[PDB]
Amino acid sequence: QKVTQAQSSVSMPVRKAVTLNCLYETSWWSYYIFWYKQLPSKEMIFLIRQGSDEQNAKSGRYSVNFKKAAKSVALTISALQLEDSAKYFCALGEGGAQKLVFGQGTRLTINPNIQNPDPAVYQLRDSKSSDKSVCLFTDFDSQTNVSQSKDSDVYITDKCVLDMRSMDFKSNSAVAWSNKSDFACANAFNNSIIPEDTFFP
Amino acid sequence: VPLTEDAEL
Amino acid sequence: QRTPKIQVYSRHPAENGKSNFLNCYVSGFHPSDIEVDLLKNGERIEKVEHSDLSFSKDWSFYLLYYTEFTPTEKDEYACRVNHVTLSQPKIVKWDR
Amino acid sequence: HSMRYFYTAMSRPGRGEPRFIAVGYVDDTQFVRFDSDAASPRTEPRAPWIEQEGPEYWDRNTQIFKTNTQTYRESLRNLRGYYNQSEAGSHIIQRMYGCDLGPDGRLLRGHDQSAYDGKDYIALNEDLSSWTAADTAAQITQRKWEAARVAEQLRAYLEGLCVEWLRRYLENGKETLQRADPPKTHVTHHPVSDHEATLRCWALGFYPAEITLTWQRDGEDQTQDTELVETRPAGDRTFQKWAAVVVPSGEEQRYTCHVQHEGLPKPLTLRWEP
Amino acid sequence: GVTQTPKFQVLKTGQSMTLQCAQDMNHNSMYWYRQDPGMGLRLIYYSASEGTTDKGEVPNGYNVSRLNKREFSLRLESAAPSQTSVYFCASRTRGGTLIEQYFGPGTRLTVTEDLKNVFPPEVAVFEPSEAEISHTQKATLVCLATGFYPDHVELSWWVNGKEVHSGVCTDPQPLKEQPALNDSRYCLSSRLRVSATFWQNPRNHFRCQVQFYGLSENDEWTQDRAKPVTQIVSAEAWGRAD
Repeated sequence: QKVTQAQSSVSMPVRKAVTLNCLYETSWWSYYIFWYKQLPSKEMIFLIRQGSDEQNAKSGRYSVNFKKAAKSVALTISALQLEDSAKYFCALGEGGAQKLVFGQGTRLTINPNIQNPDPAVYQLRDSKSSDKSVCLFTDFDSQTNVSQSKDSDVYITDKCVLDMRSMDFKSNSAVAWSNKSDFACANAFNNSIIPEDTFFP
Repeated sequence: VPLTEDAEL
Repeated sequence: QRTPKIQVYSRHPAENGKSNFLNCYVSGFHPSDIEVDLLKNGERIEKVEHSDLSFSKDWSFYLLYYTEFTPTEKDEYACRVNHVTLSQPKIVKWDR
Repeated sequence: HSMRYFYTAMSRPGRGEPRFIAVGYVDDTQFVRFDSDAASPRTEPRAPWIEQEGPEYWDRNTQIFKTNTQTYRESLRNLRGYYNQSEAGSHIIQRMYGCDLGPDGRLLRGHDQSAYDGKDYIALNEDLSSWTAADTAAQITQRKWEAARVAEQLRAYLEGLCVEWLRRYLENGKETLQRADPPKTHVTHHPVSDHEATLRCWALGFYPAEITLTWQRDGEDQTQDTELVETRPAGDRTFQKWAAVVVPSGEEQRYTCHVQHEGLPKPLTLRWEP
Repeated sequence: GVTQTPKFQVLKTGQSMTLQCAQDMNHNSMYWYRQDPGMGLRLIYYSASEGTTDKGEVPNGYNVSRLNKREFSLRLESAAPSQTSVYFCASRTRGGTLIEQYFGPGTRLTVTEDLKNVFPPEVAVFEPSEAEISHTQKATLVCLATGFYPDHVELSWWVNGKEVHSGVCTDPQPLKEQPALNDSRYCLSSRLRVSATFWQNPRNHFRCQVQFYGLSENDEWTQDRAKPVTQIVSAEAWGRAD
């Protein structure tokens, strides 16, 4: 790669800082580096620009550590918010044309501080319109990672963070479902390392 | 080398 | 609009029979369109070259027009300049 | 030492799109040119030492100047609008910019000025952080350039890329750029009356162009009485100049021509020697 | 800013399609890029201003046209599966330091060998567990949208007359239901969590709404099943105290 981001996926707690690495190669004597983030909608949002002839860029909670001789332009995001979860891209624009060369991006996941973990797997109520059974793994601490199913007719989503703003309450969850008659929530997440204290009602 | 990019007046 | 100043001169001290360069330096003019010919006995010289358009700190333009020549005793050289500030071309003889 | 680029953009309604010409100098040595009216316009070298640069140098300079050709078309249109001018008239934008090199090898002074129809239009101030607009129209440009942070862009260029490449060129062309050629000098004498004569002091083949040619009478500068011609190119990258005074016949021995030039070990003092 | 249409498109192999872009920022420099799944953006064409397209710089399979200062079009002349991508237009100012490119919202374009691969989602809402309500005094609804192709959906939750965001999480990426297949159908899940007291009131109305982008009503369709047109598929639930 002509622009290389070193991390493919990073996780960090709220209120901490994170550094995302980017290295580039160019023989142009004049260029810029730009950092963008991409939302789930695919929207591309400009964050901060670093010119080849300028000192380290800073813009609000974003800063670039421009090591020009090393062609390194790591982004640091301070005071992380849950809204910072996104895929971050480093892009090089050379010379006058500014034909951007992109890194492949880094997925950044900002994890809530789950003060009172209550890991549980619940079976949700069936839909009269659906033949599926649905299982919800929820309220676990942010150190828990959710893995895909070992069974091809069982589907498991990645963990998602929701924020009940009226109650100032955040929680993690993942969903599993299947058509199979022998599908049980007690075994839905057997593929994951789940907390020893997970509640199975 | 010249200025890499000019602005419109 | 600024009218051109004109100097007509050789690159080296002129010696009859010795190859040299004949220069017509036009400066101090604005706008940039200008016609400059070097003349040998009143006739336009072909194969006359000129410098790239540039200008001075007061924004007025200057150009050097030149040709290789071999001065003699009787051959007369001159520079003919026309510019929007001139009602007729100005002819400036080479004062050797 | 200095580096300068000189840009000229000329509209010509009815006889083609606007023409853009660029020339670059180190000190008084032109080293590049570009002219949008060529068949396939390209940046070209105008001194041998710039030809140490590789083919990418020429392609990249050509990209920049081709883009400038388009941007100055838009600038010409914008200024016509600012002044409510007809589309039928021809107009000219000029720009000169670049850096002066200090003794430590960093920026001594930066420069950037533009003109419209041969008159001051806007200039970057010496602090490289603010503009001087010549009139109301140029204040439109100033507000746009303040929002766009053009001064920051120019300041970085002048303190950075400009001085970096000026030093590179000075080293690559050291043998011609960093050696002064002293003037060859003489004094001539010609009667203009029964009672007066012209003394003319010549300085030929010198580089760089900066020179001081002065006539003294009894050791006193004759500035207001001295005819000085504009310094002029010889065509071989050196320069020529002369200074003349009309003096009373019999006073010639009181007059001395003084020549100061970087190429001279000591200033010269010259007299007419019949 | 920069606008683009259409935001979503499905094509059959061999079909042609023109993507439109416009910017109202007085920019001259405009760009077309494409982004394949999991990758960065790659340049297709840079248009420095109005003028004639340099066809030697247009990649095979595309036609590019700068229509005027604002408008810029990219055409897929004979679509191939390899051209499945998100197509972004961008523009920027020249001069000064603020030269970052502004991106349009993108055209999510999927090319399939056969339109019989196109399916709208089935959408169902799964109601909160009694065990969750008694353990936490909170109530999570789950919406599942399954079996859709292409992955061109927008999911929203509506509660009592308003599209809501608080208490919601939707998967940031759909999952492939059959990862080994190029035209695999997709699924997407979303959660809406409310207080137990809000869920337990049968006067409260919750709806999961999925806008799907597929065929046009004018398109030819010779399969027996219903034409998989662009459409909204929804599922709902009302609160309950039992």
